[PDB]
Amino acid sequence: MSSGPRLNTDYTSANQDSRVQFIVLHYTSTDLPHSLGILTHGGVSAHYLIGDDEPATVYRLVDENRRAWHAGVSEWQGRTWLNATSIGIEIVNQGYRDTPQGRVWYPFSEAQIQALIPLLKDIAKRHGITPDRIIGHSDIAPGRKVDPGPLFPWKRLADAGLVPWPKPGELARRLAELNGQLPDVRWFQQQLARHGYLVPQTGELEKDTRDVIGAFQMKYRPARFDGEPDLETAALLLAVPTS
Amino acid sequence: MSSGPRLNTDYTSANQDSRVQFIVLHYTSTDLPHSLGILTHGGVSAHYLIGDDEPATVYRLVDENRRAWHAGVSEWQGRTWLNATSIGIEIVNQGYRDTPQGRVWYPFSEAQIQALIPLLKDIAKRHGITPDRIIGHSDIAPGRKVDPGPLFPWKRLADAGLVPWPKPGELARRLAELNGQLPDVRWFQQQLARHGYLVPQTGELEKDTRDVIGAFQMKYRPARFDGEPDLETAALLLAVPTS
Ligand SMILES: C[C@@H](N)C(=O)N[C@H](CCC(=O)N[C@@H](CCC[C@@H](N)C(=O)O)C(=O)N[C@H](C)C(=O)O)C(=O)O
Ligand SMILES: C[C@@H](N)C(=O)N[C@H](CCC(=O)N[C@@H](CCC[C@@H](N)C(=O)O)C(=O)N[C@H](C)C(=O)O)C(=O)O
Ligand SMILES: [Zn+2]
Ligand SMILES: [Zn+2]
Repeated sequence: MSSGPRLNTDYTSANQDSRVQFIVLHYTSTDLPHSLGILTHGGVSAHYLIGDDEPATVYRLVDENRRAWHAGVSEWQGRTWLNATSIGIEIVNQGYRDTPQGRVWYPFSEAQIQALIPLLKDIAKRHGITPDRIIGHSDIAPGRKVDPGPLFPWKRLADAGLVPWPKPGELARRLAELNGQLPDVRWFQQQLARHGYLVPQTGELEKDTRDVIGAFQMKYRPARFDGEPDLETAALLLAVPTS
Repeated sequence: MSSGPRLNTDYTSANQDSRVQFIVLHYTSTDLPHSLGILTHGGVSAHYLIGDDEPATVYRLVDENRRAWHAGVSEWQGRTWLNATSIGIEIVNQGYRDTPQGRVWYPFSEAQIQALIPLLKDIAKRHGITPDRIIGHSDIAPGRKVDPGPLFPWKRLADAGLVPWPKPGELARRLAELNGQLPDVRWFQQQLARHGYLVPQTGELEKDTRDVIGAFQMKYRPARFDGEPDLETAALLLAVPTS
């Protein structure tokens, strides 16, 4: 009658979707109570935490409509600073330990994977998230972050239709395509960018490129992820789908 | 026997904020009825539309928790693809017309600005949006987009505390520092990046850099926005505060 702003809400647009475009997977590197302490009072956070109990409890720590602080400096498919456009999922797991013999990793329990798969399907359906956008911290921050690490069972997620994975026989077919001929470093950089990685395009194999090759290997060829180009890695860069 | 994944909600994180980090201003380039139409079923959308009536009606077309399709290819402060992390506000305004004497824009009405300022204060308070992140389409897509254009009254927003603006006397302080010496093009590029613009760092004044210099000029020095470096523009790059 009439002061205040008083919006007109009679019209709504058909052309809109979710602010959440990506799901990022992490491990905690620590025990469950400590993990909860860090994720609730320690300047980082995530939307979901998956415990190490059986069945594996799923804790909601941040509402999906809020920005949790899990991705940091990050890029996927040209999208930077992913916190604002992602859901973060943390899994209780020791990560790695450095030993005088070398760096060791700790496996994930079957109960955690059985909690994770239905959680991911639910999130992906509600937000329209495609398999190529369900990724690891290591994919979005190569070299800087190595979670969820070489023991994370990506193939179990792929079996459930949640992440890309070579179809049966494809790795062999692409290896046959290359026919012993290792592509140059620029080609590897081009392929990695196509899959979504931030990578240099200098044609030179420096640490910043090695780290990205290594992140891709840690996910798809975890037997060796030193970032050295080889035929098997080239073949995977061709065989791994982008959908 | 389940209605979805079971969640434990016993705990909540102190480390979270809004997914909305930016507000982007546009004009429609068309009249009220077609603005409403296009922004509700024409393949694009925005959260708010400000009409050209008196007083000006504000329409909410997309809920703030949803992604509207207004920014397109975009970058601010290193954040790309800004739709997911922005609120878009469109203002009914014809934009510009081309004439042999040059491009001519249409002014905004008093009623529109009087509606816009309290809307911006409300959104900024609720989402914690800082003044440096209330920007124009031209800022995030320099060259490609020129809205809200040279007639948009930025200083009025600045007087309301919504956008950065030089303190009185600071432009004069900076003009004096420069002492009649025009910094080189690379210096212009470095300053523009600091302000948040996507800009080359080549030291060369080619179209891509000129378009960015011009976007900055269009906002702070709209008398001339041809993208040519000059002492006034240098002084503004120093005098306009970060944040
Ligand atoms: C979740 C946990 N395993 C983890 O520690 N992740 C961190 C996340 C850190 C993060 O996202 N931290 C937030 C707040 C940073 C606060 C302050 N240190 C700052 O730089 O402003 C952030 O990076 N937010 C930025 C600003 C953003 O998303 O835009 C990492 O990748 O490094
Ligand atoms: C709102 C209006 N002023 C406008 O025309 N803006 C457009 C951008 C529209 C926009 O953001 N458009 C979306 C894609 C919409 C998809 C639609 N074309 C369809 O599939 O039917 C986009 O760029 N989204 C990108 C991908 C993103 O934000 O990630 C511009 O800057 O050029
Ligand atoms: Zn992580
Ligand atoms: Zn626009």
